[PDB]
Amino acid sequence: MKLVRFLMKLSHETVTIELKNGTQVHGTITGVDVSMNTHLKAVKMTLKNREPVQLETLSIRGNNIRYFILPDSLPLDTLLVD
Amino acid sequence: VKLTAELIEQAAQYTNAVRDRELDLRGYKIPVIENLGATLDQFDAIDFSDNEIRKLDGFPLLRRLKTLLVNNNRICRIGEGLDQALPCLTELILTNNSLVELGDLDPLASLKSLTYLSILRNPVTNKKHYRLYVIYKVPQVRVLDFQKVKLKERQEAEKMFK
Amino acid sequence: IRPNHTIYINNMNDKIKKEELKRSLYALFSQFGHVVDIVALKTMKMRGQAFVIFKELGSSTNALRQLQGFPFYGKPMRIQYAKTDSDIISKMRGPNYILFLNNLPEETNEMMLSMLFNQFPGFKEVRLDIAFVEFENDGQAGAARDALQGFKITPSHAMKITYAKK
Amino acid sequence: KAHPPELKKFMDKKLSLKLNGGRHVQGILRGFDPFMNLVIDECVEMATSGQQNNIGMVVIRGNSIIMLEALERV
Amino acid sequence: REEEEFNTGPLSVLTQSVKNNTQVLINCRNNKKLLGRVKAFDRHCNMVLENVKEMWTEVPKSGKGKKKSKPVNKDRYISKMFLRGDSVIVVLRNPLIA
Amino acid sequence: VNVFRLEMEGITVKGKGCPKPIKSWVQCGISMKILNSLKKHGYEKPTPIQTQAIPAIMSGRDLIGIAKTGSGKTIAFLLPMFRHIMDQRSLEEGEGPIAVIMTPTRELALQITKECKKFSKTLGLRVVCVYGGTGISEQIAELKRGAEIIVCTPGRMIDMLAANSGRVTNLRRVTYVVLDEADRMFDMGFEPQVMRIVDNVRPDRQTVMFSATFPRAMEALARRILSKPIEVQVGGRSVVCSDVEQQVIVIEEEKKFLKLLELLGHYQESGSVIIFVDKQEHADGLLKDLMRASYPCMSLHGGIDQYDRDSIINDFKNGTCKLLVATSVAARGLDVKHLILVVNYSCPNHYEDYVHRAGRTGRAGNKGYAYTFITEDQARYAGDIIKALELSGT
Amino acid sequence: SLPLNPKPFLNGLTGKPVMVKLKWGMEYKGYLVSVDGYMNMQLANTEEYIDGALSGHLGEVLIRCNNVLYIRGV
Amino acid sequence: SIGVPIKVLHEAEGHIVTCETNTGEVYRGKLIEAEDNMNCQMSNITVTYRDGRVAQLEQVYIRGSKIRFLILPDMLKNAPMLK
Amino acid sequence: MVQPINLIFRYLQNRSRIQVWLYEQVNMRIEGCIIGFDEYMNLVLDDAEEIHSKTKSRKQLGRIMLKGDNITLLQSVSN
Amino acid sequence: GKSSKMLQHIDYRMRCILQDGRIFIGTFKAFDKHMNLILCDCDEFREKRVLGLVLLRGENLVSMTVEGPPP
RNA sequence: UCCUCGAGGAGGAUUUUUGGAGCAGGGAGAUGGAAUAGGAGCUUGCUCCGUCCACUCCACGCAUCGACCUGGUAUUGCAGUACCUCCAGGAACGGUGC
Repeated sequence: MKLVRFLMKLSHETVTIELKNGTQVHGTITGVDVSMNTHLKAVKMTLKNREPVQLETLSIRGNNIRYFILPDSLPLDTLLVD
Repeated sequence: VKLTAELIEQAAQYTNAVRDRELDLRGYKIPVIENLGATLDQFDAIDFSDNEIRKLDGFPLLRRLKTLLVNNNRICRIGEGLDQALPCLTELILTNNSLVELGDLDPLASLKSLTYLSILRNPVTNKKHYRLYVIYKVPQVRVLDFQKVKLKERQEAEKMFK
Repeated sequence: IRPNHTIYINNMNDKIKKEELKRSLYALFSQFGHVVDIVALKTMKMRGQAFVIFKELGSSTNALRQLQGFPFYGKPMRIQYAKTDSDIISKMRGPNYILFLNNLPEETNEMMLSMLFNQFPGFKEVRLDIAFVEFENDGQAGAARDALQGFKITPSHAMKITYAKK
Repeated sequence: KAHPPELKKFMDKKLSLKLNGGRHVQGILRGFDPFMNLVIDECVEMATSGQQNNIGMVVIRGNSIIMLEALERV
Repeated sequence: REEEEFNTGPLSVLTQSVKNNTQVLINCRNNKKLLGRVKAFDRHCNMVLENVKEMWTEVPKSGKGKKKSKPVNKDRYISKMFLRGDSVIVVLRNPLIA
Repeated sequence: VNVFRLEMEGITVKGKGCPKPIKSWVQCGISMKILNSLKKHGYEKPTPIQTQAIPAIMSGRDLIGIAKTGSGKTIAFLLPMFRHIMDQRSLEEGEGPIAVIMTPTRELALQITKECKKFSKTLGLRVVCVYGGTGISEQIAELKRGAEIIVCTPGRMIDMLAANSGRVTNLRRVTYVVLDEADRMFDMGFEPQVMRIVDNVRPDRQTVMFSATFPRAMEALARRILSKPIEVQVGGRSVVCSDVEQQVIVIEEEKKFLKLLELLGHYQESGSVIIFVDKQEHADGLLKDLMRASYPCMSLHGGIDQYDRDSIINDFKNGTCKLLVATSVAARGLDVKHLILVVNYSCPNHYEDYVHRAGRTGRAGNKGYAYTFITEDQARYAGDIIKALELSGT
Repeated sequence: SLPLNPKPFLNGLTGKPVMVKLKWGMEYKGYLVSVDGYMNMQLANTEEYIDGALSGHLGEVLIRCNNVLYIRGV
Repeated sequence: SIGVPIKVLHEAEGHIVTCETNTGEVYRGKLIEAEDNMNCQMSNITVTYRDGRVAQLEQVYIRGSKIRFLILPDMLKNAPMLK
Repeated sequence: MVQPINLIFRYLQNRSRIQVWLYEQVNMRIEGCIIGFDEYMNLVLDDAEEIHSKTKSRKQLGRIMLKGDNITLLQSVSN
Repeated sequence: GKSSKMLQHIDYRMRCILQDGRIFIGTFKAFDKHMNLILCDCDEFREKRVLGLVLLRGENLVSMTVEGPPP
């Protein structure tokens, strides 16, 4: 029903987030709030026509995230049960 | 009292009068400037006034370093790898130093981003045609010893020793 | 004019930019001490003038004495003491051991003598046209005797400080 | 919540409003709204060439309101 | 109230994608069309899908330079992804799984 | 096999066809509401008067119970009546109660109504709310909505029967007639009111009477209103004889032989006495100790032969043996006229053996002496001995 | 005529061939099947039109309220 | 119901501040009215935009919808803003 | 004080032709007669016409349901 | 649950990237539900621009990361 | 009211977060270049066509203000600041509307 409870239970997983400006940040999801505030640690960000930069921490808002990319070994069938 | 990581981590850091992040490292009497990797290029200015540094070298790669205060020291030689470690170095205050010859200003020509240089209160400034040699060797510098470089001084520097 | 932490320089070149002149004044004042603030305006009332407020009053006095009449951007700037106190300094604020003083003004209170002796570090006590100032340190008392020998305070008379005898 | 904007002092005063896309209008306000909607009676809009065109009483929504400058001393 | 509006309104067109396990296409604002099976949905159109194929077209964008060369189309595949309902512009359901 | 131990507990029972007393309320033939009220009230073990009155009221016969004050006679009259009302439900007719409880006082009637409401808790059965000296309109409005039991005053019941507010029909109206404090109802003051209450009643209906005291004339007056009554009091069933004097002394196990030697030496308890023992070997040792102390004594137990026991019984009957030691087998059934003294040096585990040993001496209206030595090990039988002494009047 | 609210007008437009044009310039023409209270549209046998020219048929098309600019009942 | 940056913006009313809009327009002057929805109404304001068209107006009103940032003096960053 | 909702109700009762400008689109506007309105500023225009100022053309559509999130300015015209 | 993602970076120098491509490096002091950041003595990089105490709205924020140690 | 085995215990519709965002830089000239990176006429040389920068021409794309450089010129003034004298030339930069 609510996607925020499913996104909050995806902690300690290496995922990727593509923004609306073409910047893709790949990192381990460590913190998710009700407003989809993605706080990741040891992330790598690649902007549009720029070099990738590695950061120890990153905080991306929910309104600035356009798409997400999860690994194929993620238990989406078990995490969907509330 | 050498410059270490514990001395840089315990030093005060704040905002200067030009709204830049400056760390006050004065009153330490460091004989050699080293172990600057603990700052991780988080400071825009370096306040190393009233020290005992003999050579301005041994600095790591810091792209955010734009101002360097080396006043009231005994700096007599400049390192040749200053451009590879500070590409954005624009302010260099070397007043009251131990520079005696103009040949120490030859590694200072590699800093293309340097625009403000201070070489006052030095025996190298008392030599003949020191300002013309500093204008000819460093054309990127616009302000030398709190004086704006004019076109006539550039023409006089380009005429002699061509 | 009493010495303060803020030194005001005037008769400078007003054709340069405000930020470049402020950076040049900060680079000039960094050789004498830590510059806490730099007040520089370019309006019709404050044209061609600026001021630097430092942490210590001795560094500001040395910068006013050394750079008196120094050529700054083609024009020799004149440095002097500030009339009032700075706002940042007001926000941040709120041989022998005994020295003999002669030809002291009788209208000066103990607070003015304490503010005059505050250039040296903390002393033991003060005694009040003759006065006796005793410091806790010998080197601080020697520096206070060497500094107050002909100081510029109450210029109608001349103050003389000498070391006490046994 | 839902506090109305402080538009009581700018009532019946000739002000110039800026709208998105680079639009400029000038007119007298005739009311207020909690959704930042302004009614400008006898409004005149500035064209691209510089000529003013009178559009009469218009209604400007708060979604495209950029800046409103009062041309009269209040 | 909410379940009847979700099973009788436009969201039922999403609910036919997860119940019958059909493939639908989503055209986004970045000129990209992703065809896939909708696995999880919500009220804010948060679509978590699996086995998606995203196709678009790109220009060289001053790649080499001198005044004669054309853009080209491209496509890629993702195992599992999740897209928010803000960037979803068009959603088309078509019998393409059969 | 312990059915005699419930009757020996001290509960005089009289009548023909009396049912067995129940051990607990869970196996007494009660309904779920009565068991729920007994569990909510905190009753872990039922009263013996209640255990004697509840099967007699559940069987449908008339019962007359007498006990001490505060023994739970109201609960013993309310619980089997509510159990029979819940198990055998009938149609609640207009102005007709299923039970009639007679109380001599208004406060006692209010307490009986409160006990009936507590026994019928968490149910739709509301019995009565009426008392003397109050408004009759509120009582008539409370009784007109439905009345299961009728617990009130005889004067208020006569006023309700005279004004056609409450009466007993002929075919099927009430099945139980309760009478609380029947000693006051059978007196000269409440005689015609109780007579008019018992005359206008159903023929097929049980009559229950409970009181703290019961004279002979009041019991003879109350027995005429009931049909084949069952009496239940304390104590008569398996009780000690009142003609034999019972004495209990607190002594040790080793001091019992010294007390018996002092009673045989100083007092006249050596000749013509029967001494009860615990075992046969202890009885033989006591007989050998009595024979070694220059006293003629005989013994009769299971370890000896039948001919030797018959010779010992003949010597005790003729007068050849002064004392006769015997086990618990010779305590009951033995009828010897020479047995005047009964010395119980070893206390038995059951009170029936002690009652048989006390009743063996001083029978057929004659007097007798019974002296028992109570030790610290027989702590469980001390309450039974105290109950037997209270029932026999010792 | 009588002032009609847009919600019964959207409820009564179901089953009729309409065309919804978005802010990007593209339009979808088809029979309106579902219209909820959040101004969302779901149509069947939709055809795409761009710059006055037809693109192709898609079938059941779902358009949200954040992208749809206008709708016209044909 | 009231935020701490909203309280800091409401407490800074009456000082020489500036508000830079999303289009680049910087309205500078004394903040006369500051509501909870970032509505900045200033008197004797000055327009210095990213376009650079610097002018002086008697009164200006910028809403919080197109407001990008606000430059305030550092007189209220010490107390009671220290948490 | 004149409310905008009261002005919209008076314009719907008068049945006058009004022109609506779009948000971030100055080249094309709409024009028509508003019949009804709602709380979300949804206009129902009868015999509406899209006027393009760049091409100087007018394309009629008919009954149009314009949302209030796109209409930035609305003025009254005499035509 | 704990909501300690914004409280751990309090009183620290962070660099927030805007939507138009600007970067504001300042000391984050407080926040709110609308992600309103108050950066005292912040620098604007894209060149250096002296700004100071800049109160940027949460609608123009994209990403934020740690810059260095607290002063 | 709950637990234990009838009982016991106690919030996608105007100012913030489900986005009104995406895309392209005017035209011409036997102009010039793809060291290692286009295809075809199946290397190399040549010819043709859907990607930039430099200069020239039409319509220095246009007008605006801010920052900035040269020369001349005025102000000598004690303050906590969007920015600060004026004239003329050049236009390397920013954004606004067409």
